[PDB]
Amino acid sequence: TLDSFMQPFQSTLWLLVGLSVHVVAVMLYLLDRFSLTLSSAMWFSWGVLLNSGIGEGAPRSFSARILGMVWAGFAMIIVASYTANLAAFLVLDRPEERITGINDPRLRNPSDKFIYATVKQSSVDIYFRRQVELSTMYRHMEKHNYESAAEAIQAVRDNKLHAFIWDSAVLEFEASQKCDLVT
Amino acid sequence: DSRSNAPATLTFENMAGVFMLVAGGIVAGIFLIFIEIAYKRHK
Amino acid sequence: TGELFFRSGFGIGMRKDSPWKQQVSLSILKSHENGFMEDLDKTWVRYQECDSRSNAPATLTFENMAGVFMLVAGGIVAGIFLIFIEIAYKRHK
Amino acid sequence: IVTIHQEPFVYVKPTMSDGTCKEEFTVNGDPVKKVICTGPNDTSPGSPRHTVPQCCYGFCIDLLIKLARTMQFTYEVHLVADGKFGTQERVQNSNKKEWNGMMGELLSGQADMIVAPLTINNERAQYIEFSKPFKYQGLTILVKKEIPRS
Amino acid sequence: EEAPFVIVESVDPLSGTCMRNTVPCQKRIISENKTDEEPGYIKKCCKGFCIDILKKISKSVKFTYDLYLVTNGKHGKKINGTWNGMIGEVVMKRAYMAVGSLTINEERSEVVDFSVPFIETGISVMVSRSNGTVSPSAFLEPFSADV
Amino acid sequence: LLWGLVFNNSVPVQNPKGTTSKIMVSVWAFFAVIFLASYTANLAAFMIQEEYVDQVSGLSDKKFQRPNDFSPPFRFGTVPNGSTERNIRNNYAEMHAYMGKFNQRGVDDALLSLKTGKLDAFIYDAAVLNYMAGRDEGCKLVTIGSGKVFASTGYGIAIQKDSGWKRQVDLAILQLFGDGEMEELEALWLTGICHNEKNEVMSSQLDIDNMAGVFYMLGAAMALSLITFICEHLFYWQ
Amino acid sequence: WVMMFVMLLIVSAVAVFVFEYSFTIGKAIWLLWGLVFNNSVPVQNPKGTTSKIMVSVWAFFAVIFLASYTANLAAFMIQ
Ligand SMILES: *[C@@H]1O[C@H](CO)[C@@H](O[C@@H]2O[C@H](CO)[C@@H](O)[C@H](O)[C@H]2NC(C)=O)[C@H](O)[C@H]1NC(C)=O
Ligand SMILES: *[C@@H]1O[C@H](CO)[C@@H](O)[C@H](O)[C@H]1NC(C)=O
Ligand SMILES: N[C@@H](CCC(=O)O)C(=O)O
Repeated sequence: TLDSFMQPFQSTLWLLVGLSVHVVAVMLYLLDRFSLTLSSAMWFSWGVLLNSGIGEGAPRSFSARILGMVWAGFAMIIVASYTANLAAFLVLDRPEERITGINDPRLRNPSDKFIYATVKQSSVDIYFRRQVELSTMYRHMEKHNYESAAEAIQAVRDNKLHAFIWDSAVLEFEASQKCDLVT
Repeated sequence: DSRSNAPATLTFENMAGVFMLVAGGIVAGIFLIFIEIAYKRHK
Repeated sequence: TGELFFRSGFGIGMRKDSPWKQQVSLSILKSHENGFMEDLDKTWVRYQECDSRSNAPATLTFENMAGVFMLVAGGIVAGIFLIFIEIAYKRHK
Repeated sequence: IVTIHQEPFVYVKPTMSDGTCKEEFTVNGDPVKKVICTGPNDTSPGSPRHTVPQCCYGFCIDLLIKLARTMQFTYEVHLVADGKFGTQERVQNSNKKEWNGMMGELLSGQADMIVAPLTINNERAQYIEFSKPFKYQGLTILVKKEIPRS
Repeated sequence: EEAPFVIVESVDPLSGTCMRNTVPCQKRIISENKTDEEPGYIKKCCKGFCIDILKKISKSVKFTYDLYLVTNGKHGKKINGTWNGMIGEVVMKRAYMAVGSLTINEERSEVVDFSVPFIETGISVMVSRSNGTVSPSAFLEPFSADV
Repeated sequence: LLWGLVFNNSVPVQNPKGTTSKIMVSVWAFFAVIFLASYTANLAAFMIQEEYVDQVSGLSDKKFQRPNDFSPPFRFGTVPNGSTERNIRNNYAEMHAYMGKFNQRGVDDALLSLKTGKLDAFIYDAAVLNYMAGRDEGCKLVTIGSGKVFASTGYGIAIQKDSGWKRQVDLAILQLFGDGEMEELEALWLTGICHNEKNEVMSSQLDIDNMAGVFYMLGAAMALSLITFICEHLFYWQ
Repeated sequence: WVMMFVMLLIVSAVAVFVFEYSFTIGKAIWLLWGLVFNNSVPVQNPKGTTSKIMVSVWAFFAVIFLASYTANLAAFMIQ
């Protein structure tokens, strides 16, 4: 969603930094006449954060010559944290799950919120209705099987089926021509 | 082609929000430059 | 490295015809519900002196990037050895 | 009582020249409870077959004191001779079989209890009585890690 | 009944019995209030983690059994000197043994006789993982004050 | 000039004269480019390999003993008529009453209340909560720390007192433990989906909670600057 | 690149228009091109309130554009 201005920093941080720039600006003005012009304080305090050369104002008093050095050091930390935080978005993503195969907990213990089936009268049916460790998976699969391999793939596209078990020679061909499925 | 990391290059509309800021500031600035021009006449 | 297998606990071995075999099992279960075996665990078994990790983000130290400090000093000493040559350059050339 | 040398459970340190065990405190200034152990010498009971008093303290030593105060009995802890936990073997190729270590010393009559991290299995449960488990753990593998190079 | 240990379901409406790899369990139902209803039970199917252990025990040591469900209370509680649930049923002898998620404790070990434990448990606290993290000095995590 | 040149040259500065000045500043400028580039890279590595922390430390925390001394009080409770309630009642009275004024009715209702913000913590058995944390729509729910019990115990079979089948049942259970059937049973029934390695959730706020150190440093710096100012003023006045 | 170059030319034209209220188009385009590739090149700044605000808003554009480029490039080298 690339919220350029709102993604790295929160809405409360953009307003706190924008208000602190005026605190240091007027402070340099008070530190000059007590030992710069109303306009010098405005650019010089903004000429270090925005990284632009505007004006020729500089603190002459020794008391203001140290506030400016910490002011300069505060802008580098924000920019360094801005780039470092933005680099965390494009490298770290949400942990996906995706069925690990036939030994997945969602298939060994089926429920009413995950549906998976195959084509009826094929050699996938014979493989499941023959072993006794696959007895609990066959009963849940028998009540959802389809008629052909062209109707079950469309069901996955319309979000009415969850998983479809078929030959790898055919399922790796639809995953290459239809960019919205994966094996 | 499929992938898992999929390094995506940012497009024009991807970062179009930053382009809007310069244009907005420039139009407000003339609407503000005229006020600034009138500021030197009245004040 | 790895997970746990053959999970069995420790016990107190006593002979079959022992009169004390009933009063010991009623004292271990009582010391697990009042917090008696967690003082014995945090005193002998749980002061973890050296922390482990996998990523281990390491902060760079002085000697870690000491090669960059050497460059400024080297240039400065060569520069005076070169500033004298530069001073003599203005006299001879 | 019979114990075995285990670092997280039973510490075995020699006595001083006086005969008692030196005092020691923890990080919070409370005294550590020790007891007078009596087992084999430093190396082994093979050539120097003699016993010398030692000092015992650890996780399984302060637990026996709590049982001795609640059940109101007296104890006399000593160390196993051969230094093994216990297994059933064959003796001189005979029809009978026997145990060794801490498991063969209790059945012989030389002991009454076993306060040690002894694993509850099926082979040992057919001859003795174990109580409720006082520590849940398992088996794992210990290896040596590598050093990274930047 | 528990979530991972004892799962209760219904019989097959086609044949009127339970599927395979399960155990037929029978719970009683009381509907009438003004009059006392004759003993009438239903037929359910029980399975899970403890049921397989019970099957293996019954295959190891030869004996027969007939499961059923508790209806008096839950796991066991002592109310005014009387135990409810599975603890109370074993105590007034209608049950012989109780299997499920019964934890060994000192108060129950004086009226019954527990067996070796087959799984470890205890007390824990579950909280929802918030979107926050811990990084108060992330700007000081780089080069220390020496450099 | 030499202080500005290493924090991104931004401040207006004047450069020296002659060959000597120019070469000294150029070598110092190369120092600045390398020092600044490795700082951003190291900081990026720390944010990518960071790690979260638990909210509480256990049942002996200040939030469980003194709930009224904070923000709107912490909400925790359990289901009565069990063993955990009997354990809490004998060890903590005020906490028992406070958690009993927040009673529940089941595990699913407790999970719903925890997901809908109606509850902050739920105390129940260890295996049940581990199973509920390892089997969830997403991985929002978690256990404090990394999985830890406070009252170690186990599940057993309740038989009548002074029976003859207890020894046989114990021997059969130990034989099943020694053969390896418990591992198969736990892999078949006690498997999980969530609870993987605790990586970063890729936080997207960096709010005032994390960025308070720079503001504290700026406050200390301006306070020290004002102190030096008043000290120099008092010294010049005398 | 061209989408920002056209806006660069637009900003240059706006600065030329503001100059009515020695600042030619060459120095303008030079400053406005240097300001986004790390200001390094010696440049001269304009005068008055209008010039200063136009350059400051353009300078904020440069900081955001440059920071997301290094971050995106780092993501490509890591994956
Ligand atoms: C815990 O046990 C108590 C029994 O003391 C249950 O309280 C009763 O709840 C039932 C169900 O509505 C009522 O019919 C009774 O009249 C209640 N009796 C009393 C004395 O309050 C309580 O519901 C149980 N709680 C849980 C969560 O199982
Ligand atoms: C408790 O004691 C007996 C039953 O155990 C009964 O007579 C008495 O009325 C009960 N009282 C209460 C308050 O439950
Ligand atoms: N296992 C408990 C019930 C569940 C719990 O309290 O966590 C009992 O039998 O009392």
